[PDB]
Parts: sequence; structure tokens; C-alpha cells
Amino acid sequence: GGHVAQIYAIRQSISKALVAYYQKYVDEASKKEIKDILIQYDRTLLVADPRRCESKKFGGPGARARYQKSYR
Amino acid sequence: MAVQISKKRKFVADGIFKAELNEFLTRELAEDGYSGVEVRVTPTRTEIIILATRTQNVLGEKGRRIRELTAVVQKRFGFPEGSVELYAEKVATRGLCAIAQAESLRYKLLGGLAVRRACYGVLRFIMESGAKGCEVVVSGKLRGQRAKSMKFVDGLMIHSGDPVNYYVDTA
Amino acid sequence: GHQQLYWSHPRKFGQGSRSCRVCSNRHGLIRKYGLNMCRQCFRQYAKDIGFIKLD
Amino acid sequence: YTTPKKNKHKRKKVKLAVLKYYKVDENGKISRLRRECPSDECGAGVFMASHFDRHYCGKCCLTYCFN
Amino acid sequence: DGFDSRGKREFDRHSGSDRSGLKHEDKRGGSGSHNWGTVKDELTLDEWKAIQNKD
Amino acid sequence: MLMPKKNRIAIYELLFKEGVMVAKKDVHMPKHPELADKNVPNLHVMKAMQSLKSRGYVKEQFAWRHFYWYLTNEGIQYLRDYLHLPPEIVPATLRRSR
Amino acid sequence: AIHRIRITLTSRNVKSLEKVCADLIRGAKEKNLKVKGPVRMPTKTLRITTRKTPCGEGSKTWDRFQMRIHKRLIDLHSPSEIVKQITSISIEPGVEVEVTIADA
RNA sequence: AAGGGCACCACCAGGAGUGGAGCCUGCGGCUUAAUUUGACCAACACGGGAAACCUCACCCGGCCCGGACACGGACAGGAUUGACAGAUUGAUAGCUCUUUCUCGAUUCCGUGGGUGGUGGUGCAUGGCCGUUCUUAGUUGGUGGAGCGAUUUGUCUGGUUAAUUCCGAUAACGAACGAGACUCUGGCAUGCUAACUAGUUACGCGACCCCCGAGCGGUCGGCGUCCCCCAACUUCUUAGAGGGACAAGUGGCGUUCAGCCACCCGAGAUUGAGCAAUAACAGGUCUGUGAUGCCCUUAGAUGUCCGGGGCUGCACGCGCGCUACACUGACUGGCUCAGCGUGUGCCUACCCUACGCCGGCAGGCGCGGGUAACCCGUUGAACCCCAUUCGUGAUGGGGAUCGGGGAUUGCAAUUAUUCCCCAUGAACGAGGAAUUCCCAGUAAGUGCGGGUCAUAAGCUUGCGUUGAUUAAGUCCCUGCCCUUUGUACACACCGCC
Ligand SMILES: [Mg+2]
Ligand SMILES: [Mg+2]
Repeated sequence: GGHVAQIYAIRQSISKALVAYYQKYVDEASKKEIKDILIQYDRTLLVADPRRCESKKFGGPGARARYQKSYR
Repeated sequence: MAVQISKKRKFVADGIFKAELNEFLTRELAEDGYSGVEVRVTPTRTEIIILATRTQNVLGEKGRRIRELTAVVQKRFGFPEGSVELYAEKVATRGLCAIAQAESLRYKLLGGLAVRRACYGVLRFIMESGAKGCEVVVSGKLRGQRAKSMKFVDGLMIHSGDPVNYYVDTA
Repeated sequence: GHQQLYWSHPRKFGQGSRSCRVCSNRHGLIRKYGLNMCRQCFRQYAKDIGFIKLD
Repeated sequence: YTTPKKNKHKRKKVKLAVLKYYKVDENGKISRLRRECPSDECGAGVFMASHFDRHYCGKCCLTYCFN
Repeated sequence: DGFDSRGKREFDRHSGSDRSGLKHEDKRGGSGSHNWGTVKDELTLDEWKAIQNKD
Repeated sequence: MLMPKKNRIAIYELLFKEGVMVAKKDVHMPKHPELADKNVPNLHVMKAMQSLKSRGYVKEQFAWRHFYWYLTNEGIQYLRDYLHLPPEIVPATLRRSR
Repeated sequence: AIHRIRITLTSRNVKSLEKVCADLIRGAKEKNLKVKGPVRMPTKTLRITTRKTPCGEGSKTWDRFQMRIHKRLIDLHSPSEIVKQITSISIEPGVEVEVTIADA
């Protein structure tokens, strides 16, 4: 990825790693009392963004943008 | 290996061989009820099995024409003497084969039959030989400058989606 | 016709060095993967070669 | 069209008769006034052509002139 | 005078052929052979060298 | 057309050693891939077998870029009387160990 | 010996490649030769984006032709001689094999 | 002609633009021997068409027959083929002339008959492709209406992306198309496994330390399949499976089809591919040893060679790129990708690490790689951090042009490309008009592939940063259905 995507992946990776380690070795009762704060702050801190990208079509410069057409 | 070629180029070269072999066999056995072909390639040898309707005609007198063909392929592609084999096998229920009917109707039209008569005969052959549906389109000009398209359809046909690849056979 | 000039002009390179392996045309030739095929010819023989338009 | 130059006439050979460039005297003596190109692949049967100031074998047996 | 300055026809449906038209006409009503149908149509060398060259 | 006698007899004896012969359609090919040491370009192969076909001695099949000349029976007899061969020599495709 | 060989499986249809990988592993267990799992190389994607039309006129329409090459490696090990122990191909058309020495 | 419906190739509200400048490139025109040529929503960065030769189809010159085969002549006392020298030609085309050799039935001539042609005809055709249209439309069986063609089914209405469904209903039940389907995207700490992907643990180190961290910190340093000398698949690869279905709730709705809101969930509309009955005298004979017919066929519209040309400019048009600046340019530093290619039957042409020389383009020797092994942990740009500039057509802009140097090629002039020092042109946000577009989308921003001996401003992909506006309508423009009119049925390019 890039700079932004790396940073976002890192911060969600930290939250997911701590919450999973806490759930693995100590009680999930106290895992919840930090998981609730994480999600109610930002759900992306625990749930990855499903959107990646859209393929380019042969009708324009990009995914949906189309080249200029002119009639005259 | 440096003497060897890349695997991607290898598969491309194989398909080139299959396409050219199919076209040459088509133009050679067009009248002999040609239907199709397959190849099994092993390090020991490569085998060519030609599927046709009339194998007794594809064979030469005491296999002369098959000997004729099995040499001319090796001479074309630089094959080993003992590692190229040529076989002819008949096609089961040829009424289901798009190519075999296409060649037969080609001969019938060369015979000069009425187009409606010839197409109805082959359509009847396919339908009574077992098929959910069959459809033949004949385009071109006859007895005039203007061209026409004749469509002879019965049964059921599909046109969209993946199933059209392994259900509807074209020629 | 005379041997000195019948093939004197080289074609070691360029567009005239390469031709389609089915029809000998020199326009719209695909050279990728060692194909060396006129493009209309390739669209004709793609199924036999093994190329499928998955999407 | 309208080509200004004229139709170039191709070379026509003389349709020469027998070779006869070597004779016999005193009731038969092999004598040649022609040269032989002595190249091994040229052979010993071939006779060099005679010219006013050079000698040229029928094959590519070089060409020796008088410098 | 039936075309524009380049040569594209000003009337595509004005059939320029005296024999045929925009439509295809079945000669003799689709009768006879070599024509479209009708309602009634509906109802060893190496060893030889070895012995030649030995002497 | 203009062919040396060694070239015609070498090409012909190749078409009788094996009943078939292929040839890439290239008049400018300096040497045929077969019979390279006879030093004859592919053009002489082209014109000779197309002249055999015109006479009625060989059947021509053409795929993408190669010829597929098939010797006929009249081609077999015509080659024998041209090369002075006895009525026992045959190509491989005609007979093999039988 | 102590001999070990790497058979490389390359194919264009996954179902056949998975089938050959199946009965070769099954043969390996039958000969009780220790075998590593078939490792899968990333699939090669041969793409040709040619134009659909044979002429110049059209709406600039393109055809995306694909060719998937799937590759696999199966490793056979044995403290005894191996090549004489297994002389079986068990192959079908559409898939090719090449066995190499693990040392070389 | 009327009524319904749909659509960012329509609008609304917005975004970025084009039209304004320079330049690349494509048409029309002008000139020329030629500036080869098709095409005028659905032509005009299209013919994968980025042409020095070739390509090449055009123009000026010059070779060859590569005119099979049949017949008649000429012929081993010669049918004939090449050829060093000199002229002659651009030519080392014996093309032609003087010159004699040499070749030896293979040819030469004449009569027919081939053949070839990027020659003409796409308004003679196949195939392919585009468009109407990728909108939702198309057809049987049985039954009803009819004397009949025919019609109902295929509909007032609600609904949906959709004759998609639900509903009234002389119709019931189907089939194509839509869907369904295949591929692709996101999730499985679930299974299967990997020295061509690796991860934790450990053993040596190297450095930081030592105030004391010492179960201290960094290591893309070395090892633990160097095979007995650790485990494992979380990360990578890719198979088999699962997973989402309007399933739960609430509200609206005939309470039906459905719509909206919310919890839980990875996902509550991921993109494509395919695609009906038919029509466009739509585009292609210049894709084809696809092709009918016509033209040409030895002074060749066959074919080769050489040179020019496809670029040529009083002008108009289209697609674009570079900018008009401080949200910036320059200088330096820090610094994270993903597609995917890579050594050739023809075919002589590969991606390249390291080291050295050069300022650069480059040059030299060793390597590696037919590839998850090497390039490559693809150290990309944008962006980020500091310095300078300072509203000045200025350190923006890099057009035009001069000089010099390298790579490729047989050949660089009409400049191939690239590098350096010069000059610094218009252009200060662009009229009437006009294009594209709803979420990782627009837009900026690089990198691959195709083209390639040399090379992208094109195209096709990939990734990075990443929003504003809307969840509606028929006002405009188009398209579809129903009704309506018809003297049209070759069907309005009609009839008259
Ligand atoms: Mg669908
Ligand atoms: Mg300058």
C-alpha cells in the first residue's frame, strides 16, 4: 500500500492484536470493556474496509470515466 | 533450462500446434467426415487421434492414407520417427456433432439440393438423433444479386451465460 | 532477379521482418509469448489455442 | 504510362558453331593456342577465353592480364 | 449526382442495381433446383542405392 | 523452370524415398530444411512439385504456410520411368516391411 | 541410495491438475514413501487485450483473452533408491510433468 | 399525432473539464510526380496505422519470370545459362554494347492455357465487428373470440434493474431474453500444505550500550532440508469448502409483491463476460492460400532493387498533453505499491545485478535469469519534512532556435531517440456552446503491457492519494410501449 493505507492498517492491527491477545489469555469480560470503546470510537479500528479498487474498462481513462465524444 | 523455453511460451506453442493441426486436418479431410481431434503428449511420444464419421474412408488402402498423413505431420513439425502416432476413431452419435452435420450439409449444398430441402433433412436428422434443439443458418445469395438468410430452428436453444459453452455446440 | 540485388536489401528488423504465421500479413501482429500471429487470425484461433475471455 | 525511353533490346547470343580453337599438324599433333585456367575445381578441360589484353577462364578462374 | 462530395450515397434505399433491390426476390417464386425452396419443398530406395553404387 | 539435373533428381528421389513432402512457402529461403547439403533453395522444390501437380502426379494440400504434396500412383510410375527404377522399389507410405 | 526427487506439475485446467496431484499422492502413500504436500505456484495470467473488430470501424471494443497456467511441486523422499521404486506416470492429456533431482 | 415509462452516451445539484495559448496526433482544404487509401450518435490518438529502408498499397527509374502444363518448331554438328575486363548505368542489375569462354536438354520462340495482384466492386457475398440494445423485449401448446387472416394470453394498477414479480383477469401452462450462469472483490487465526513464501522460537555474532536496563534494543547479518539440525501456516501462494438469504427487528404498502430504517454481520446493490426474435444495401475484397464477377498479366496494377512520399502549410475541425502558479516551482532529506514482462522453428531482436571509466546520455568485464528461485524486499511518483523564491509573464511556461555530444540502424538530411549549455514565444482561468461522472467513483499521481533495431503525448491494464454533490424527475435530448391515422407493404429514402 501507501502511506495512509499503511498507517490505517497499523492502527487497526494494533487494536485487533491487543484485543485478541487479551481475549486469548485473560477474561473476555474485560476484553469487552475495551472492545466497546474501540468500535464506538471507530469501527475501522477492528473491522477492515472491504473496498479495494475497480478495474479499468476500455471505454475511458478510468473505472467509470469515459473519453470525450464529439459529434461535429 | 536455457536450451529449453519458458513454460508460458510452451503452452502457447502447444496451442499453436493444435490450432494448425486442426486446420490442416480440416482442409485435408473435409470430404472424409472430419469431426475433431485430440493430442496426448508424453516425453516418450505424442499421439494424434482423429475423430471422424467415416474412419474406413479416412484410412487408406491397408492404411496407406494414414501412413501418408502420419509421415507428413512429422515432416512438417520435425518430430521423432517413433514418437508420433496417428489413430482414427469414429464419433459416437454423430447427429449430435455440429461439425459433422456442417460438413455433410456442405456436401449436400455442393450437390445442388434445394436449400430448404437440404436443411430440413439435416435438421430432421439431428432432432431424431437426439438433441434438445438445433438451429441452422444459411446466408448468401442464390439466383440473384441480393442475398438472403435462411433460419431453420426447432427445439430449445440458449445464448447467454456459462452453459452456452458446454451445451450449445457451434460450427 | 540477379542474385546480387534480388535480396540485397536486408530485413533483419522492422515491420517487414515479421509476418503472420497464418496469412503473411504485416499489420496488427501480436508478438507476445512468441505468438507471431495476425490479430484477426488470433481472434479466429483463440479457442483452439487455449485463450478464453473469462471477463 | 508514356515511357519516353525505348524498349531495351535484350542480349542475343551469336548461336556460335563448333568451338574449333585447337588444331593438329604433321599428321596429328595436339596443339592449343588457348590457355587453361589451372584451378583444381576449374578443371583441366576448360579453356580460358582469349582477349586482346587479358585472359578469363569460363568459370570464375580469376582473370590474369598483362601488366 | 447520387452521392455527396466524397462519394457517400445521399440515398441508401434507392437501389442502384437494375436487377436486384433492397429486398431479395425469389426467382420463379422459389421454384426449381439450385435456388431457395417452396411450399412443395416443405412437404526400397536406400537399398537400391547400396547396390547401384557398389560397382 | 530452370533447374539443374542434380537438383531435380535429388528432389524427386526424396519424394520417392518418402511418399510425401512439405515445403514452407518462401521463395527467398536459401536452403530447404531437408536436403540442405544438396544446396538448393526451396523455390526449385516449389516449381518442380507444382509442375508435377499440373501434369497430374501429385496432390497439393495447403495449410497456413506449408505445402503438403502427396504423391499419386501416376506419380509413382512416372518417377520410375524417369529415374530408371525396377518394379520393386516403393515409398515407405506405399509399403513398409510387407 | 538416499534419493529424493521433485515432480513439477503444470497444467491449464485445475480439475485435471488436482486429480493428478491426488493419485500421485495416493500412490506415494501406497508405496509408503514420505512425501511433501503439493506446493502451488501463483497462477500465471496470460492476457491479450486485442480488438474485437477486424476493421477500423466500430465503437472501440476490446476483447480480453485469458490463459491460466497452474503449477505445482510434489516432493518425494526415500532413504532407498526411488526411480526404480516408482515407474508410474498416471497422466491424462492437458497436463505435463517433469521430474528433477532435488540435489541438482 | 396523443398518453405512459426509461436513461448522467438526458436533466436537476455538483465535480473535473474541452472550446481560450503552445505543442503531439487524426480529418477536410491547399500544393505536389506522389503527398497511397477506407471510414463523415454508430468516421476524424480509428484501420491495434508510434511509416527514414521494409511496411507501401503512391511517384520516378532500373532487374527478374517466380508465364505451370499441352502442342509445333530450334536443336548434343548446340535448345540454351551465367560470366572477369572496358564502356553504359546510381548500382559490383553481363540490364545493354565489344569480348570470347562456360553452361548442356533443365531452357528459347510461337499457339492455347495458367497464375499472381494491399487492383475495382462491402450496393455481388461468407465470416467477423459495430449500432438499434444490452434497452426489455420475442414465440409455441391447450383453451376463448372470431367465416377469416389474426387476436387474447403479452393487462387498468402496485412493484423492480428488468412482460422482474404481485395483482385484476378468457385465459392456463410454458420457452428465449432479463435472471440464473462463469470469472473477479471483500471474510473466514476453520481444513489442506510449502527452502522457489515465509512467521515465531533458539544458537552464533555485529553494534548500541553500560547509569544498571541483559528474558535490554536493531539487523532483508549468518545458521536451525548444510538434512537430522525447532515448531507452525497468523502473514504469501491456492485448492476444497463455507458464508448473505431482504435472513432478524420496526414502519409503510391492497397488507400481496415489495420499499425504507436499524441491530448483528466481512460483505445488506463488487466489477465485468455472455447475451433474444430481427433490422441497419452500417464497416471491412487493404487480415486471410474467404470469395463471385470485372481489370492487368512481360514496356506487369506480378515481383525485386534504389530514391522520394505517406510529415509536405495562406486555413477550419476533433481527440489529447503541457501550463497559466505561492494549494506553487527549485534544492536537499525522509520515504511506502500492484498489475505484469523477460533469451526467439522461421527471426540474426531478452530482463538485467555488481564492479570500473565518463558530468550526462553512455562505455567495459564478470555474473544471474526460460523465472513465487534472477532483475526484485520491483527502495515508483504523488505525498511528507526543511531551505530558497515572493505576485513580477517572475526562479511559472519550456514553445521556438543555435552550438556540441552518445545510443540504435545498411542508412538519422525533412532534424529517430537521448544528454548538456544557450534564447525564453503565447498563455494571468478561456465567448456562445459543449463532454464525462455517483464510492475507493471523479480527480491528481506514477508504473507495466501492446506498438519496438530505435522509441508514447496513443491505447490497454495496475497501483497510490482521494473527495463535492444525489437517492429524484420528464423540463431539455434521445429511446421504448399503448392508442391513433394511412391511398405505405420494394414499407416515408414509400406512394403519388
Ligand atoms: Mg445475466
Ligand atoms: Mg536552452
